[PDB]
Amino acid sequence: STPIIFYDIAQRPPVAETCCAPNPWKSRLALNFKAVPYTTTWVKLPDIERVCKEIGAEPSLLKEGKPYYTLPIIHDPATDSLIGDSFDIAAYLQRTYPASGAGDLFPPQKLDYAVGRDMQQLLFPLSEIRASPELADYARFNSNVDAAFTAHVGLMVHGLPLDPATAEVTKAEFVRRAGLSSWDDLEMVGEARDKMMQSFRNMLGDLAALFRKDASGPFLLGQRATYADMIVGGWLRMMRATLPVSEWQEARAWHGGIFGRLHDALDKYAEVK
Repeated sequence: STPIIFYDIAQRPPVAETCCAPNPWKSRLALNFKAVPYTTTWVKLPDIERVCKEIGAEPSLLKEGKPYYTLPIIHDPATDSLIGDSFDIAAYLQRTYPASGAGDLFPPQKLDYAVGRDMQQLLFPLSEIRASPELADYARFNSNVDAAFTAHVGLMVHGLPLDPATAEVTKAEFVRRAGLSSWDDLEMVGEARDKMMQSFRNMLGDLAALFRKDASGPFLLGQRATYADMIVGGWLRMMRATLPVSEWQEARAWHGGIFGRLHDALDKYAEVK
């Protein structure tokens, strides 16, 4: 009678079928993989706040210097811990339940994606803190993947669920906030969308190199899943929920079908309990 409480973002009813926030999906995949009992509290919030909690920039390494929590949040009665931030949640789960579920979320592996892309901050660090060894490669991958998908999030904006009673009003505030004239701008249509789609496909191409290397299965380590697969997998769950049907089908099929097969392989961990 003490399961983990998992705070997730309520979308449109039925909340279990419409959930689309990428960071909560990452943690949900990790929780299901670890087979640790949890229950979901579905947080209701107005448009704009919900968009902000869903995507939208973190305040700007170690939680011992962060006074804040982003969603998802877990309360674990077993240790009376309260943890925000998907990455800290995955780390906590593996530290606290190392032998439970499907195995180890964080085995040693090479995550050579976007190496050197952060050169400006390596020369000029915003903090000499954290970089918790053993996890440093996974934390860097999480940061880089998040930045790469966030650079393409305009493709998913049309599909971000809005309350039909406030939708028109919130649409009219986002435009204005931006110096724009239409919701068609922002939402992205026509040539700007075509160019973003091509960029997105190129971005997934670089990411796909890592999932190609061990071709014996869809995960980075072949048939063995890790948290790094779930970092990407959470964004795929958001894409599935928010891209137009035709565009999700194209993206599933780019690069010989790599991300389609990864998405399908994560189905076993994707139960919305």
